[PDB]
Amino acid sequence: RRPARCYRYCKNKPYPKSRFCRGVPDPKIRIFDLGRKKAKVDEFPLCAHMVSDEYEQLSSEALEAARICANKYMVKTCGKDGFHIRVRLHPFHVIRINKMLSCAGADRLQTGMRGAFGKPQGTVARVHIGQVIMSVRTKAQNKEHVIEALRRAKFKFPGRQKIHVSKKYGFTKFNTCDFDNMLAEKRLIPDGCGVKYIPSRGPLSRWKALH
Amino acid sequence: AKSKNHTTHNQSRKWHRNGIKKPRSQRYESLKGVDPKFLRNMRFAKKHN
Amino acid sequence: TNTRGKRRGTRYMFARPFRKHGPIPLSTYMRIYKKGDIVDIKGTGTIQKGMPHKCYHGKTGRVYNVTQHAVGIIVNKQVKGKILAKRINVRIEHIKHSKSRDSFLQRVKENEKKKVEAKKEGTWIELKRQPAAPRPAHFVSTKNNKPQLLEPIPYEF
Amino acid sequence: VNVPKTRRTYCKKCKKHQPHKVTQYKKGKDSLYAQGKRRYDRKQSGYGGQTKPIFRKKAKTTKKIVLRLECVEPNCRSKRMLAIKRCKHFELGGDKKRKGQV
RNA sequence: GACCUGGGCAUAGGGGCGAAAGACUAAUCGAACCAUCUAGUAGCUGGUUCCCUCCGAAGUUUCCCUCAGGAUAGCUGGCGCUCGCCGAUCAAGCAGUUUUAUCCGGUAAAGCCAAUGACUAGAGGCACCUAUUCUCAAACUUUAAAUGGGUAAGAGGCCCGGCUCGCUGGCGCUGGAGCCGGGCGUGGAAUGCGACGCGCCUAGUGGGCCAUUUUUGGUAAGCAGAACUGGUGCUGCGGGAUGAACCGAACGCCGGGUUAAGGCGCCCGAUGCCGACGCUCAUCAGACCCCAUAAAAGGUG
RNA sequence: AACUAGCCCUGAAAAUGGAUGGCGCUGGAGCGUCGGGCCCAUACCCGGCCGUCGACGGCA
RNA sequence: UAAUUAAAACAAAGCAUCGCGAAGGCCCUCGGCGGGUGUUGACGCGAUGUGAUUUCUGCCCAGUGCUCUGAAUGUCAAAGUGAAGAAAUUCAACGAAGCGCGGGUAAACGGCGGUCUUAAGGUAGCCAAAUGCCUCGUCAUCUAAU
RNA sequence: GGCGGUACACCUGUCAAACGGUAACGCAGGUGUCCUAAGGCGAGCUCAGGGGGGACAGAAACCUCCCGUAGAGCAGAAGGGCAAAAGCUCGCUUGAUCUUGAUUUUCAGUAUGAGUACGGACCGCGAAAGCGGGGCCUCACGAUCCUUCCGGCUUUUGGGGUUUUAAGCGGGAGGUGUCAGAAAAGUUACCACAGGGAUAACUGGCUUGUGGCGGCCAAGCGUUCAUAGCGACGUCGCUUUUUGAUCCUUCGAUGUCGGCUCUUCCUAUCAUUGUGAAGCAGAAUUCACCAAGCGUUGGAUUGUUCACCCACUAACAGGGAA
RNA sequence: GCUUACGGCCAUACCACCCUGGAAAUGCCCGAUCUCAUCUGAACUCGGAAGUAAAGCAGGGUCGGGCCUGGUUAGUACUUGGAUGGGAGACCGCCUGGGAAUACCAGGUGCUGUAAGCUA
Ligand SMILES: [Mg+2]
Ligand SMILES: [Mg+2]
Ligand SMILES: [Mg+2]
Ligand SMILES: [Mg+2]
Ligand SMILES: [Mg+2]
Ligand SMILES: [Mg+2]
Ligand SMILES: [Mg+2]
Ligand SMILES: [Mg+2]
Ligand SMILES: [Mg+2]
Ligand SMILES: [Mg+2]
Ligand SMILES: [Mg+2]
Ligand SMILES: [Mg+2]
Ligand SMILES: [Mg+2]
Ligand SMILES: [Mg+2]
Ligand SMILES: [Mg+2]
Ligand SMILES: [Mg+2]
Ligand SMILES: [Mg+2]
Ligand SMILES: [Mg+2]
Ligand SMILES: [Mg+2]
Ligand SMILES: [Mg+2]
Ligand SMILES: [Mg+2]
Ligand SMILES: [Mg+2]
Ligand SMILES: [Mg+2]
Ligand SMILES: [Mg+2]
Ligand SMILES: [Mg+2]
Ligand SMILES: [Mg+2]
Ligand SMILES: [Mg+2]
Ligand SMILES: [Mg+2]
Ligand SMILES: [Mg+2]
Ligand SMILES: [Mg+2]
Ligand SMILES: [Mg+2]
Ligand SMILES: [Mg+2]
Ligand SMILES: [Mg+2]
Ligand SMILES: [Mg+2]
Ligand SMILES: [Mg+2]
Ligand SMILES: [Mg+2]
Ligand SMILES: [Mg+2]
Ligand SMILES: [Mg+2]
Ligand SMILES: [Mg+2]
Ligand SMILES: [Mg+2]
Ligand SMILES: [Mg+2]
Ligand SMILES: [Mg+2]
Ligand SMILES: [Mg+2]
Ligand SMILES: [Mg+2]
Ligand SMILES: [Mg+2]
Ligand SMILES: [Mg+2]
Ligand SMILES: [Mg+2]
Ligand SMILES: [Mg+2]
Ligand SMILES: [Mg+2]
Ligand SMILES: [Mg+2]
Ligand SMILES: [Zn+2]
Repeated sequence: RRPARCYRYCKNKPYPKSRFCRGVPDPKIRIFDLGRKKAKVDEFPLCAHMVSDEYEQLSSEALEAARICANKYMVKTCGKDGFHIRVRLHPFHVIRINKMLSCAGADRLQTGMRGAFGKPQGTVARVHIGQVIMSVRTKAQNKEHVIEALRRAKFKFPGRQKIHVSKKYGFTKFNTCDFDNMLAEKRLIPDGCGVKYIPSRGPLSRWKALH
Repeated sequence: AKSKNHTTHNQSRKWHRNGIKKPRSQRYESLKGVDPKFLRNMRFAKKHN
Repeated sequence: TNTRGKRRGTRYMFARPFRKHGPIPLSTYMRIYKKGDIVDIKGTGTIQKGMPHKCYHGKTGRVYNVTQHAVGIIVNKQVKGKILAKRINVRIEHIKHSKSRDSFLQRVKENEKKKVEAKKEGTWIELKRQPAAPRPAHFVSTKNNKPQLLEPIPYEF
Repeated sequence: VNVPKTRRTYCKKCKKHQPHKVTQYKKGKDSLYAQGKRRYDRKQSGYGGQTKPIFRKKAKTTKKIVLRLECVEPNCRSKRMLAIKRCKHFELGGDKKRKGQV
C-alpha cells in the first residue's frame, strides 16, 4: 500500500465508516484486548501506557503490528497469563486514495484531477497529544518487562511516544494510594477487569446488599 | 480554460467605501401594506373630525 | 453551488428546544402587539404557516401592521453592502416582545421620577449613565486576612 | 388523477356557488383566417423556404389539464376554464377509492 | 509504340480537362486571374501623438448559445445642490469603535453511563437481560463558548385633556387608530466627525494574484476551490545579498534632528564596548521571519 | 544504573566550478540569554519653498 | 501527383452486369422539341464493377437500394363535383404519380452466430500475410548468435 | 479538447469556520411526479415495538390484557414539525373557487416560479369558537410572437346601417429541460483565417503518488545462532536516470525518436589500488569502507531507447549535461 | 388549610412503590324510561343517590430513578487579537482579552391567577 508518510497528519475532517462512506475495507486490527483479560482488579495492580506526544493519525496496520510486537514480548517475559494489553485506539477515520492516475484514456470518466474524490483505502486512529495508545496492566514485579514491551512497540508507530507508568490502579480511574481505602469502605466493587463505583446516593437496599 | 467561480474578497472594501447607510426612518412613515379594513375606517375618521 | 431553498440550513434554528416540543404555550398567542413596538423574530418549525425567512431569525424590528393571526414588521436586512427596510408578514408564534427598549423606558420613567424630586428639593443629581469608572482608592485590611504565599506547582505528567 | 364530473363551485355570472359540469378542455380547430395564420401563409408563400421557426426539442411529457366548468343553471350556462397541475393519467368519470378493501 | 513533336484548331471557372495525382487550366488550383460591391465583417492581435494639477478603480453580483464578449449592480469621476458652521459642542445626526441593556445561533470544545449511529472488554442475573467499561462521528447530540449578527440608549420623547370613526364592541371610550390642544430640558452612555446630506451624469473594470488564520479535493504541488482581513495588481522607499507578495514604512522639492524594521570583523554606514554568563570542535561545523529541505533511529563526543 | 534535555556527531548519495551573499570567522565574526552605545528610510519632529484643499477670511 | 510520393496507385486486354428499337437510352443548353453520342442502330451507343491466362467464384432479398405487378384494402394535391349558408366560407364525395402492400434481384450496396439461435450462419480456398491486438505466437529451417 | 458526466432549471443534509451569504466535474441524495383525496372540516381513536394470555394456531392469521415520548405514520429525497394532533378511522364536503393590491424568498431588489399576511365576494365543515382560498413545511416548473378556449351591452371592422367574419381588451392552456426561452448532422491527413502559452503534445520548475534507492525496530530464516548474509508485520527517509499530477515559461515556432559522433561531469563502485567483515582453510564468492584515477568491448535480430542471445574480457557498473 | 371550575408557567409538576385522609366537595358507585350510544349502557349519552374511601384525587414516605438548582471539574478545554516566539515538521509556549461541558458532589421537588365552596 501507500507509505504512512502520506496519511500521517490529521488534515481532513474525521471521515468514519458510516451510511455515507460505504465500501471501507476491514481494519487491519480487530483484537484490542489480549493476555489474561479475564483477570480481577487485584491481580494486575500496575499499569503502564504508551502516551502519544504528537497530534497525528496511526494506521490500523501500525496498531496491529505494535500490538503483536508488544504481545510477543509480554508472553516470553511474563507468561501468556501475566498481562492484559488493551489497545486504546480504534481506527475509525477512513483515509481515501485517488485513482491510479495514468497517461490518458477514453474511459474512467477522467484522467487527471477531474473528479478527484478518492475511494476508501484504509482506516487510521486519530490520536491526540497525551492520548493513550496502548495500556498494559501486570503484576508489581513485572514493571521492567512492560516498559520494554511498550518501548519496542514504539518503533511500529510514527512520531514520538512516551511510556508512562500510571498512578492509577490497573485499568481503573482511581489512584493506587486511594484504591485499597475505597475497597474497605465498599465504595468500589470488583466488576470484571475493573471496579464499579458505588456512591452513597442510591436506595438504601443496595447499601444493605454490600454490608 | 477554467477561471475563478465565486468570490466576496474585495466586496467588503467596496461596501464601506461609500459607507453602509442604514435606511432613513423618516417621520410619519408610510401606510402601504396596512390592513385595508383598518385603512378604510381610518380614512373615515379623518373626513369627519 | 448551493440551493436557493427557503429553508436550506434551517435544521437547528427552526427546530424546537430539547424536551420543549408539542403544542405552543397559549400565552404566546394572547400577547398584544400594537403598532410601533419593538419585537424579536424567532421562527418555529411547529407553525409552518407565516414563517419568517432564515435571514430574519434573530433580527429585530418594529410592528407597522396588525392582522388576525399575524403582524407586519419593518426589519433591516443587509443584502450586500446596503441595509434595506423589509416589510415582512410573520404570525405571532414566531415573534415576541423585545425587552431592548424596556430598559430605556424604565430609565425614562426613572429619570422623570428623579428630576421632579429636584424641583421639589433643589438638587442636581446627574441622570446620565456613565461607563465603569476607575476603582476609587480603598484600604485593604489584613487583620484576619493575611496574604497567602502562592508558588507555581511542579510539573506532573 | 380523477376529478368528478360535478362541481359546486362559484359561478361568476350567477354571483353564487352553483353546480357545474366538469369537462376536459380540448384545443379546437385552427382557423385558416386568423391574423397570425393569414400572415404565416403570406410569409411562407413564394421562394425563401421555411420562414418561421419549427420547434423541435420538446421536453414536457404531459401538459396541464384544463377543466371546462359549465354552470348547470338553465338561464346561465356560463363556462369557465380551470387548470390543474400536470398529470400523466387523467380520467373524468373515475371510480372513488375504498380503503377497507383488497 | 497506348511513341515523340511543331503549327493550326476546340473545350473557360463551380466551368473545362483529367490512363485519376484533387492532377492541370500562363511560377496562381480542394475552384484561375482581373476589376468592382469594398474602407466587406472581426467579441480577435497590433498601435493610438504636449505638459503640469487634483481625484482615483475593477477582476465581484444577476442575466445572456455567455466562459477571450456583453447587459446589470457595485466600485470611479465630474457636476452640482440642500444645509450646518458664520450666527457660541446650539444641539441634532452619523460611525467597518467601544459601553449599557436586550435578543439571535449550534461552530470550537464537550458528550455518548443522554437519544441516533459506530465500537472494545469482561461481570452479574434466569443467546439475550441488568449494571459497568474501551474507543468515535462531517452529513449525531443532552450541553455549549470565544469571535460575531440584530435592536434599544429621548422633544419624532414622556405625560395629560378633548375630539373623530362607517373599524372593533356587554360597557362614544370597551378596544384600536386618527386628529387637536396643553405641560415638562438636567437633550437625559463613551469617543470621534461638518452633514461620507440630497440628486444628476458617468468612465474604467467584470482573466486577478498573494500572505496570516480558517478551510475543501488531492500523496503532494510555486496544485485546484472557498471564508475573514490585509496586501498587490495600481507602489516607489529602508531592510531580507538577490526578489511582486515577507518586515518596516507608503512618496510634493529640501536642510537639520531622531527612529522603524534590520544591523554595527571587512566588502559596507555603525560596537576600535578592556560588553555579561554559559554552551559548542564538526576529516560534510554553525550562522536568525517568509526562505530556499532533512527524518526515524543512534553516540561511553 | 536508568531516564531526560542542549550543542556537536552518525544517519546524510547527482551530475559545468560555487556559494551563511562574498571574504573569512573557532576567547569567536557560531549558538542561547541579555546590557550599553552606535548606523539610516521618500517614516516621525522643526524650519524654508512649491502646489492642492479648506478657511466658522482680509481688503472697493 | 510540372516543383518532396513512378508505386503495390491509374489504365489495360479479358470477364460480368446495367440501360436503350430512335416520340429511345445517356447527356448538353437561359431558351428553340436547339445540341453531343450520331456520317450512329444492339457484333451499337451509353452507365458501372472486376481486372491477362489458369482455377474457381459458396450461402443470405431480412435491412438498404433498384425493379416488376395493380383481385390497389389504405395514404392521397391542384382542378373539377355535391350539399349547407346572404355570401365569404364550411362540409362531403371523388381521389394521379409516389408512398404503403406484394414479387423479383447480391458479378446491387452489404452480411455470413454462441442446447440457444438468426437473414445466411464464412463454403472452396488462404493466412500470424501489405490483413493476428495478444506477440518477439508455437514448431521447423536459415546463423556462433536472428 | 474529445469520450463520460450535468456540477445547465430545481430540492435536502453537509461542506460553511454557532446571523445571513460563501466555491470546486466537494460529499450523501432527490426532482420534471403523485393525490376527488393523499384537498377542506368536524368527531372519535392511538401508533412502532415488546410482554403475559387465549380451540385449530406454529417464529408470523385473530381475540384480549399490560407496558409503551412517539422509537410509527404523515405519497416521494433528506431535514424539520406533529399525540384527544399534522397520524388512524369515520361522515359531510369542493377554499384545488371568484377578485384587488401589499409582501417574503431567488433578486438587479427585474420577470417568472414558489410562498406569506390581508381586504372584498361566494361557499364547505363544525353545536360553536373557529378552520380552509390545495397537499404539515422546505422541491415538483416557462417570456415575446402565434394558436386555442373562456369572459365580458363592452370596443373596432372606419363614408353610414344591418348581419357574417376579423381585430382588440381581461383570464387560462398549447413550450421553449441549453429550463430569462435560436428552428440546425457530419467530415477534412487537401485544408484556410483571426487568435491563444487564458490551452494540450518537449525540456525546465514545483510535487514524488508511482518507479528507483537507503535506513529504523527485530518476529523469523540461517542445522544450533535475531543482526556472516538476509528482515515479516510496521515505520522513517532520500533521489529526480520512471511514470504521473500540475499548466508557471514558450503557439508573430526553443526543430520532434533513435543511432552515429564527441567532450566533460555525478557515484547509488562492475573492474582495478589500499582495506575491514564472513556461515573467509585454499580457490572462488558475498557484505562493507576510502575512492570516479582508470577501463567498461566486438556482434545476430529489431527504427527502436528497452530487451534477448553469441562470443570476448580485469569488468563488460548505473546515470547526467534542454 | 382543604375541595372543585377555568387556567398561567409546562417534570422542583414526571415515574415506581408504600402509607394516610372524606367536613364540604370530588370520585367511584346505582340504573337504561327518555336524549344518545355502541358487537357490548364498558365507553359515550341520559336518569339517579343505596354505599363511603378500594382506586382516582390529595397529602406524606424512599441515603428512590428522573428533573431542577448550585458547587466541583476549571480559569481546565476552547477562543479574539500579537510577535523576525520555539520546532525539520506535527504542533507547542508566551503576550492581550473572553471563557465552557460531562463525570463527581450537594440541595430542592411544583409555583401561582380568577371564581365558588368547606373548616374533617
Ligand atoms: Mg469559472
Ligand atoms: Mg472571472
Ligand atoms: Mg447541496
Ligand atoms: Mg425554491
Ligand atoms: Mg399550507
Ligand atoms: Mg409556391
Ligand atoms: Mg503542337
Ligand atoms: Mg470559381
Ligand atoms: Mg486524396
Ligand atoms: Mg477601418
Ligand atoms: Mg472557459
Ligand atoms: Mg487578450
Ligand atoms: Mg459602469
Ligand atoms: Mg459593464
Ligand atoms: Mg488557487
Ligand atoms: Mg490601491
Ligand atoms: Mg507597497
Ligand atoms: Mg535571503
Ligand atoms: Mg533627512
Ligand atoms: Mg549588512
Ligand atoms: Mg534526535
Ligand atoms: Mg546503528
Ligand atoms: Mg548535521
Ligand atoms: Mg512641517
Ligand atoms: Mg513530383
Ligand atoms: Mg516506374
Ligand atoms: Mg489495383
Ligand atoms: Mg480473370
Ligand atoms: Mg460488381
Ligand atoms: Mg431486398
Ligand atoms: Mg462497410
Ligand atoms: Mg474455414
Ligand atoms: Mg441561475
Ligand atoms: Mg459565520
Ligand atoms: Mg408547494
Ligand atoms: Mg375570505
Ligand atoms: Mg372567415
Ligand atoms: Mg440557455
Ligand atoms: Mg500558461
Ligand atoms: Mg515509493
Ligand atoms: Mg531459528
Ligand atoms: Mg518492509
Ligand atoms: Mg492557475
Ligand atoms: Mg528558430
Ligand atoms: Mg520566440
Ligand atoms: Mg536553437
Ligand atoms: Mg561512496
Ligand atoms: Mg550488510
Ligand atoms: Mg386508600
Ligand atoms: Mg433522586
Ligand atoms: Zn351560472
